Amino acid sequence: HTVRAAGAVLWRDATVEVAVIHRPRYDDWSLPKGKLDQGETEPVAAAREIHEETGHTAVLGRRLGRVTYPIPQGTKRVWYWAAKSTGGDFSPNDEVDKLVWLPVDAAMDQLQYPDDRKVLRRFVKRPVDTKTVLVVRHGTAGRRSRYKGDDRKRPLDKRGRAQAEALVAQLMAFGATTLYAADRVRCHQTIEPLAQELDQLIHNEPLLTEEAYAADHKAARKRLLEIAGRPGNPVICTQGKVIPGLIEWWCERAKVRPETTGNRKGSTWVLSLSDGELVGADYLSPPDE
Ligand SMILES: [Mg+2]
Ligand SMILES: [Mg+2]
Ligand SMILES: [Mg+2]
Repeated sequence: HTVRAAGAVLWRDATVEVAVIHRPRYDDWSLPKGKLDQGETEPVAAAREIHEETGHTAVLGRRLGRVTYPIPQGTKRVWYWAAKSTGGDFSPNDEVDKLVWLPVDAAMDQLQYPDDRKVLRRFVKRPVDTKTVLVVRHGTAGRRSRYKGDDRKRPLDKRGRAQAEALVAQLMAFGATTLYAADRVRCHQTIEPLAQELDQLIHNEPLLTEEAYAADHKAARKRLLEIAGRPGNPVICTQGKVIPGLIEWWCERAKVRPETTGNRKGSTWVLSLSDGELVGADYLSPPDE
């Protein structure tokens, strides 16, 4: 088996301080992480584990890489995020008995595992006070038909409806506040469960269908940057042919390396921006993968 886990560098203002935890099971100093519970995706598991271990709520930002090691059960795979504390404070729990807030240099010395230190080096390499654009490929929606129009009305299938419900907690982990969808039923439907959770309208985006993208790709780019520039953390749901065109373009101009790549239905690209520049592009699997 591969056990799936998630962790973070939890940080707050003043340079910046990060949280290092102490665990009595091993008498060690490390970054918060834990295992995914049933039906959870990594971002959710990170936020939960940060709250359980540290007492802090937080909003995830840039992904900071992956750590993999053997365990009795097989292999543990831990994905890490940068996480801005949004409040709270620590008190001892069974897993974690002490927590210290340390500037990065002092954290680096406090952390006993080389793999943690590597994560913290990734954290400091780029800005961490970022805003976030969440580009989502619509969920599964059955078969393309022979009628012209790119099936404007074709709905999510059962699996896709489930993928949409699963996205809510995942997108909320990144502080999603505003909703945008290409002018296709299946794109809207994929973020309607989030819309219900936030109680918010979805802005329709005819410039971001595959049709419009091909006819005027420059209009789509311009619109994406417009959406990105507004306050808040926008969710933009679009189609398969649009996404790589836009992401690959934006990564190449910003000199951003995506550590993973894909484009499955119900996947999310977490785009981190600092000062309006892209500093990260993180591909997340569909929640039922
Ligand atoms: Mg833990
Ligand atoms: Mg834990
Ligand atoms: Mg746990």
